[PDB]
Amino acid sequence: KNIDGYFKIYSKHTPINLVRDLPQGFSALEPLVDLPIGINITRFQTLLA
Amino acid sequence: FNCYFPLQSYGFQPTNGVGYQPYRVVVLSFELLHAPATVCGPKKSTNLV
Repeated sequence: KNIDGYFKIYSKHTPINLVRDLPQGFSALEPLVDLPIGINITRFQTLLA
Repeated sequence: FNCYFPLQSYGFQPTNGVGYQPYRVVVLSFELLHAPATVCGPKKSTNLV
C-alpha cells in the first residue's frame, strides 16, 4: 500500500501443500522493511525468471 | 590558433607559496521536500530509572 508516499513492506513465510489454487485459511503478516520515500506510485509489475 | 585545452592542471609544490597549497573543501547541501525527516543526531538517550 502507499499512504502519502510512506511505502511499507509486509511479508509472511509459511509452508503449504496444494497444487493450483490458494489455501482458504487464515494467516497474518509481519512488516519487514519500512521505506519512507515520499513518491507517488500508480503502476507496478511482477518480476519473473 | 585560438584553441586551448580548457581543463588546465593545478600546481602543488611544498616550496611554493600559500596559494598553491591543496585544500580539501567539503560543501554540505541541505534542502526540504515532501519526504519526512530521516536524518537524526539530536536523539540523545540517558540512563533508565
